[PDB]
Amino acid sequence: DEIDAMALYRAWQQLDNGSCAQIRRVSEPDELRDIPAFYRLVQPFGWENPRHQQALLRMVFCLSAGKNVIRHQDKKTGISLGRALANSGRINERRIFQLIRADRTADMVQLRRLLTHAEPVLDWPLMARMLTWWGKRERQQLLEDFVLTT
Amino acid sequence: DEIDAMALYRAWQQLDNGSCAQIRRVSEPDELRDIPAFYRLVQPFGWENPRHQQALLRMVFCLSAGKNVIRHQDKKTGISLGRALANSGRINERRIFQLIRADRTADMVQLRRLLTHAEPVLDWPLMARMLTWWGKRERQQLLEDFVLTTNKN
Amino acid sequence: SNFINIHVLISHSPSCLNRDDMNMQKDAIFGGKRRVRISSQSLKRAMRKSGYYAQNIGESSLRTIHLAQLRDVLRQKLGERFDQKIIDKTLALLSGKSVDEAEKISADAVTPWVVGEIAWFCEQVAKAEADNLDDKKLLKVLKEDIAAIRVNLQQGVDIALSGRMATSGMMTELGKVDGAMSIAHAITTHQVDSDIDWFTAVDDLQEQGSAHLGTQEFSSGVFYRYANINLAQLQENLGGASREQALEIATHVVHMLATEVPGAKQRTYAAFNPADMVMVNFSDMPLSMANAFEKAVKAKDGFLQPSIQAFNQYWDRVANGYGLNGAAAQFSLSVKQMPTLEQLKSWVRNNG
Amino acid sequence: SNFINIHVLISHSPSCLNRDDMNMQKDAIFGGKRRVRISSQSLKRAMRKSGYYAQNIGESSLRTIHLAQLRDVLRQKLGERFDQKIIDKTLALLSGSADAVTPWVVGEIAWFCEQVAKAEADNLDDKKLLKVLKEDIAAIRVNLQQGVDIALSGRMATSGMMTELGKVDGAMSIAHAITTHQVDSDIDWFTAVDDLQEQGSAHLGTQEFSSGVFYRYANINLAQLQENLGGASREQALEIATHVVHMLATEVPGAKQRTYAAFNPADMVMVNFSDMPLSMANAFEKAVKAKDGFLQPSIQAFNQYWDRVANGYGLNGAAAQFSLSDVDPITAQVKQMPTLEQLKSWVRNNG
Amino acid sequence: SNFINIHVLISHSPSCLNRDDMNMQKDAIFGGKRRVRISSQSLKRAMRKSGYYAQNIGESSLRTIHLAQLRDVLRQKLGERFDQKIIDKTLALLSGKSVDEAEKISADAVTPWVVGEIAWFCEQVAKAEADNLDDKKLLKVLKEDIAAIRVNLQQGVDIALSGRMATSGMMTELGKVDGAMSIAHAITTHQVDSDIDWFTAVDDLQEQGSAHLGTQEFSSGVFYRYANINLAQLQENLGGASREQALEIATHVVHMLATEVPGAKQRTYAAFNPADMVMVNFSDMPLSMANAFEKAVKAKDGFLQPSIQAFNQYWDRVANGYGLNGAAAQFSLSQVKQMPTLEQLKSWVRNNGE
RNA sequence: AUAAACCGACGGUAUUGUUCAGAUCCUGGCUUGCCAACAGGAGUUCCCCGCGCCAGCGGGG
DNA sequence: TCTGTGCAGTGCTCGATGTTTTATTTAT
DNA sequence: CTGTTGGCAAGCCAGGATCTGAACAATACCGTCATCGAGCACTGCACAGA
Repeated sequence: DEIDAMALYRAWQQLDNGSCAQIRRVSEPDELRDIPAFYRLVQPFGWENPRHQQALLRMVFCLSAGKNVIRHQDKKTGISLGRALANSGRINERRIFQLIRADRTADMVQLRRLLTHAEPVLDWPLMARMLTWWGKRERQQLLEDFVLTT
Repeated sequence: DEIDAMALYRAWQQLDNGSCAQIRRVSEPDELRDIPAFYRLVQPFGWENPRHQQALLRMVFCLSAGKNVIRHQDKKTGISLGRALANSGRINERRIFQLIRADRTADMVQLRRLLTHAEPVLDWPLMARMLTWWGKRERQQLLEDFVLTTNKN
Repeated sequence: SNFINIHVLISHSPSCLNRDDMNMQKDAIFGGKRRVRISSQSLKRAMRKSGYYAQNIGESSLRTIHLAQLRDVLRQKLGERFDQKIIDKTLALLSGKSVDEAEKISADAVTPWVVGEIAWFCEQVAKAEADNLDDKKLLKVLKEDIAAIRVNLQQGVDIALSGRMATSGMMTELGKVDGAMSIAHAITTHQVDSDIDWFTAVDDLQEQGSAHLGTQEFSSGVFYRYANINLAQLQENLGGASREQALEIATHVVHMLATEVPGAKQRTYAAFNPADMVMVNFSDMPLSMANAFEKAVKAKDGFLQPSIQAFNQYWDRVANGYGLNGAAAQFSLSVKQMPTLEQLKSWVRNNG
Repeated sequence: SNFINIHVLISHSPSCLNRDDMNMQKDAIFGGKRRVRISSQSLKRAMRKSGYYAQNIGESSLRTIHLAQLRDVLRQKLGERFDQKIIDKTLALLSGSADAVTPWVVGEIAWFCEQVAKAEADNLDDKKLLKVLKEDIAAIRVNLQQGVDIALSGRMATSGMMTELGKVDGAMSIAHAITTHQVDSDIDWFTAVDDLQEQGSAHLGTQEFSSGVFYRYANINLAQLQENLGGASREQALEIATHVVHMLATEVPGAKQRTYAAFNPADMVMVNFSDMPLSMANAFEKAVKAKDGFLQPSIQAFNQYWDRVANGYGLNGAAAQFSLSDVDPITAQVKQMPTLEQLKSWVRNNG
Repeated sequence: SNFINIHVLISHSPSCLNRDDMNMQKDAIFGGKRRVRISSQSLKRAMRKSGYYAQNIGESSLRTIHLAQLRDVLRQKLGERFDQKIIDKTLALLSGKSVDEAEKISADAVTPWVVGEIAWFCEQVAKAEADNLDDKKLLKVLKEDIAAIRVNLQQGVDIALSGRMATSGMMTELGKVDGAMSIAHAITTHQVDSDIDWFTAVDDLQEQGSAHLGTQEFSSGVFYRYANINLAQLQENLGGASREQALEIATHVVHMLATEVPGAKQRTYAAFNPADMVMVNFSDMPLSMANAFEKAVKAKDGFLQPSIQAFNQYWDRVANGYGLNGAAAQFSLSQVKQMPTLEQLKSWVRNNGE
């Protein structure tokens, strides 16, 4: 019923260099629909069910920043994305505002740019849960977590 | 304002051996506009309306790959073209790309050869709709169904 | 007809004409779709600060909250007409604040000021204390002929058009102005998903990479501008001006609404586009055409042609349904038809 | 039928038409989702203070009330509590062949009768009475020259009405207007540039605003209208009702309109007669989803709702509809009007 | 007239003249269709870094955020004219940052500097030192004559053209420049679906397959370039220059807008194409002809010919639509004075459009 | 005619100025589309008309 | 045949003043 | 008047690194308790006598 976030994280990690490069050169989440390697990656995670499609597009597009940009770290809730971006000490607060205010597709593009810069260490299944809904509530909590960390 | 795909499928299957043979002989869809038997077939399907005729050219040209090539079936969504080509197991992924990357008229020629090669069991009205809106969305879903079905096996 | 409705369709090339606290394009939801927006206050300030306004209307008002700085301006400007003492008391009575020599004296809020209007007031103040007339009774006297005060707004027309409020001083009683012009926020006739410019700043002392990497929102858009002018209110706000005077001012607004574009980001995006359609209509009740684009316009050889077409179709629907027959004229580059904007403006000048 | 139901769907461009004590747009929860709201009192005042109202209601022919013509019926109405001596003395000092009489007129005069009856008993008259009742007399004299306004909208917030019969309700009832769809409001972040300040602005602020397809509902009590007009005719009442239909379609509250200018007329107007007045708000209880705008799906949802419940709700009766749109129409039981004026005439002619 | 509008249609062969962080071509939606884009900042740097600029205008500005590196450059260039202590103090007063011997001193942001301008400030700081004039009082008195400062922007004309921002130092009072040149992002007059080049890198020590595979987005396009020059602002930014010098500078911008092309990917795509059409007109009001291509130009024996058609057609509609009678001249390879050569157009501009 | 009735939350307001994404790169090697074939059969053509041997020949539509 | 100073008569705006308020502050 | 069929559709291997992501200034005011008596206004009041 729910996407196995760690399984997908592992699948992306041990992906062959070819399939990985084909996914990484995508410039926005919807372009993943043109990549055969993308479909094979997310098929065992419920892609053919339309319920999961928008979530899987966000998850994989965030991962597509690189195999080594998002480092999963186990809980001791676990490190949220907002706290993780602040933990890097590289991201200006203004860029977080611009992220949480952005509309569709543009938000994912800006997020991935932030992930590239920040190289966050976080709780990946927790971030995936956030990417699944990605409502106005999740976006405000992102900004507030970032601010509460700094 | 939609073409009765199943009726056209039946009209082709019942068509006399001489007329349909004149149609198959064609090498590219635009050449169908010079064959008398063609208008004879697509007349009760609104060839008069300019919007329908470009789709009708594509639909007949695919139907003209053979008469027994496209075995229509009934839904138990219904089998798409992408699923059907992958179900045959005769088509490799690079040939699918050569379809969705092909330019005007070249695409229909490639599709024709693919139908002949695969001889697919599919939902014809479903395919007819794809040929009507033969756009970027149709190419993309075509590749999707093919890759997923192939990967499943 | 007391109202002059003004309708503009103007298309801009990629730009960022109006942005918010995070430097992102202003927008609005209309018909369930995001439209790029230019605020009415941005439009009004672009017009009042323009060369055309200066040449054809006069001096824009002085809007400030810093009375100590204002004090010094009036002393330099009204010095050869009044003594410094009178100038100080005048500002003090009007603002309700103690005007001394303090470095910082602040009003209640930002307030538009007209020098010519202040000049008129200090005359009264001088004559008041000369006739040994105190301030409480001075106010009582001045409240009896507000029209004589409003004649000074011919030196500050943007106040007559856009209004003024005050919560302290005699301006509370004497300077209450209900603007004659109503104006909407410019919105795009269509849905916009804004573009993002990824830029760098190359450092001449840094050989590896750039010193700054950033993003900037921008987009194109066909905008609908709407405004109307209450002629009777404009006459009252100018101390009892004639209809010809009001009509000529309205005509300049028409011109500015068709040609004036906010300056923001124009040095690096240069969207200096004039309107492609202007429509003026006299009416008894204000009529906006915005619902021509409630269903967002789909592109069809551009957004401009289908926007103008959507405007025309909805205009007919309203006119036919509500039986409207006020005078109307239309200028376009793509109802009386006007080949040029100038002919359109003569039309308005001549009461339609 | 006794009730005229008026249904309006009107689309507004980005605006802030009605706000509260935090300057936030007024709203309401309907069907569990937030709708932007324009209050009853705001909408009604926009009508009552409009120019159209002042000309067609404020300057009506039935406007004036003559105490002279009302002497007979007043003489028998108050004749059991008062005798003709006081009743006629009162009737003349207030002013200085009528069949019926407006209820508040009887009640307010009856109060004046109580005062002069107590004035004779306490043995004071001349100016002393006209000094004590100076403001009271001035009050009723003003009200006697605003009879249609009082019958339609009810008494003013300051009227000088004295009795319980003087608590005059409006014959028209205006509901709160709410959007047919859910709304998340926008925010305008604004500056105020100081002409004497170098760095930055002198003020910063925010203003909440939004668009919205609103549903306006109003009903008119005909018998109440007639009865409060001294016994006017159905035709005269239907003439007043025609003006309400016009105002509910065209009048918009002035708030924020100088800077947002949402001067939009209604795209759909429908009138229907019934014995039991009903709002059709539940057409939008399930919030309308946008499909090429909110307006078309709203009219569509209004039409589909009428087709479903009108019969069972007893909304048989005369029904007409005006629309700027070519959306698939309601049941043929509703007569389509191509212009607003044709709709209004249909109302004058009793349907 | 105060404004000189410059319009350029320029056709490029397949290339990638301006790209983003994903190596994708910069684009923009206009008329509801994708236009390939070359940003205004790319054009501006291409011009100020060009050989033509260096030969005809002078040295471009020094733009940096690194004050410690700048400190060393200034200590060397002005070392023979001023003591090291006043060179440092000057930079510190301008930047609002402390200048010591530290290896890393950052400004608030990338800042345009003119060495001659800093040299001028050194003379003022030195004089204030000799008169025991307060730093706060030096700022006050220098603030009373901005024009004297702006004379030094003749050694940095690209600043007078494109402006300068300041958030710290005396520059917030003394160094604010409103740019005289407005310039748009270049966009194609037509819709574009960009091509993708799938490339390999053959490894000479690897027999099986290539060592790297990749992709590069590219496309051709007919671009519209727009820019205008506020002649009054240019004269003021140069400390009170004449119209002649302002026109001389404006003419150089005309030349560059017609010939200068961003160097990006040109080593492997070589889209070295000059302009096919240059239009220049004087006006009282800035005017862009972009809406000539709001409706995307469709191909008809090329995009270039229908683009010039759409340009001329819309130009005529606006000219009499708004009654625009300002001087105008036109040069192309394929009332408005026609010019056979770019050089004749340029002399026309120098002569105030006469 | 219901804590009801009558019943505005109102008025003023640029988010601004600065900025290359850039340097390097074969998609490449192999491959019949091929075997059989008279364009012949079949006088409907619905009229007006003129001359016949009654078989059939003509001119107008 | 209209109008003038005294009212009586009061409709007010004027100002000082009765009382009384504070509670919090992540997660790492 | 009459137009066909079989048999068949490939595999290997390969997708990079460097380095960089801003600062300043500014966020308003009024009214929607009440008390008392005084000093000072509209405002009609007849008239007496002009």
